[PDB]
Formats: sequence, C-alpha cells, structure tokens
Amino acid sequence: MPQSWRGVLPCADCEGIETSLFLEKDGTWVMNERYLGAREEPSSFASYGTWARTADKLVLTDSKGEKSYYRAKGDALEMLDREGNPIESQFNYTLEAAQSSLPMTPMTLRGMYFYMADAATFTDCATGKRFMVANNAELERSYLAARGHSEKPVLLSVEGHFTLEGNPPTKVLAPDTAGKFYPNQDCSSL
Repeated sequence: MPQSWRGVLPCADCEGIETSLFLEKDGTWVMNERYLGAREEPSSFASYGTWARTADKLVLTDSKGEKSYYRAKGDALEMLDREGNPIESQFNYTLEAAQSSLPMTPMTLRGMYFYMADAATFTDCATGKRFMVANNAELERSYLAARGHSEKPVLLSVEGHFTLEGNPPTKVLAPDTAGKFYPNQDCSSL
C-alpha cells in the first residue's frame, strides 16, 4: 500500500482545498492542507497523528485524539464516516453567466442560400431564421452554377460559424468548408 496521497478537495469558502496525506512507516502520519483562493493569511495548516489500518479501512488519530477514516481501494483513498460510508457532496450542472466570444468551431448548417448584388443570405432550415453569409468567391460561383437560370435560392449544406462583421458589429455566418448545393429540393425533404 502506498504512503502518499494527493488531491484537491472542495472548499465551501474557496477555490478548493489542496490536500496531501503522508503515512510514515514509523506508524505516524502528517497531513497538509492549503487553501487556493484563500480568504485568510493562515491559508495552509498541517496536522499529524498515528494511524492504524485493518483490511482496507484505515483510522487516523491526530495529535488531539480526534478520528478520521479512510478506505484504500487501489490508488484511491476514500474519506468515510466511522460507519464506513463514503462521505460525499452533491454536484450540479449550472452555466455561470459570463462574457465570451462567438465560438469558431465549425458546425453544420442546412439552409436556403441566396446571393445577389454582393450580398449573401442563408435562410436556415432548422430555425427558419435568416443570417447574412460572409462573402466567398467560390461559394457564390457554385451557387450560381446550381441555381441554373433564375433568381432562385438553392438549398445549401455547409459547415460554418458565427463571427462579428460590422456593417457592410453584426453577426454573420462564416463558412469553414466549400458548399454542397441541392437545386432540386428545399428544406422540406429529410
């Protein structure tokens, strides 16, 4: 069984507690805890005591005679109640309000493309909403070749991402792959 354990445990009043347990062979042990994003100057306190192990269970009695329990399972050391139950906390999945910029990762879009007079628009199938499309020479040529002979928007499937343009700042769709026009059908036709 190993004798040094590290990990960062949860802090109710800080970024998290940096824990480290050291089980010396002379039967004693020394634990260290450091607060990250600490509110106090004593942002780090350490303890020691003696330790006794059974099968996996492991009991630590500090210099005060206080007790704590652990169950070693591989490289894992679990904190438990004296009853042998693992102590644990409930975690959530909430998105914190922040201010970042439009992702650049390309995503796939299916919409009715329309180009005319140096302006490109894409009426997105899914949202039925219509964004402006950054100018792309090739894409525009392609659109023309597909639409045959008419002022008809051709369905288009392309990878792209939103970005700030300005005023031909305004949200604009910017392509990350060449087109793929389907002149015959429209959105309705999965």
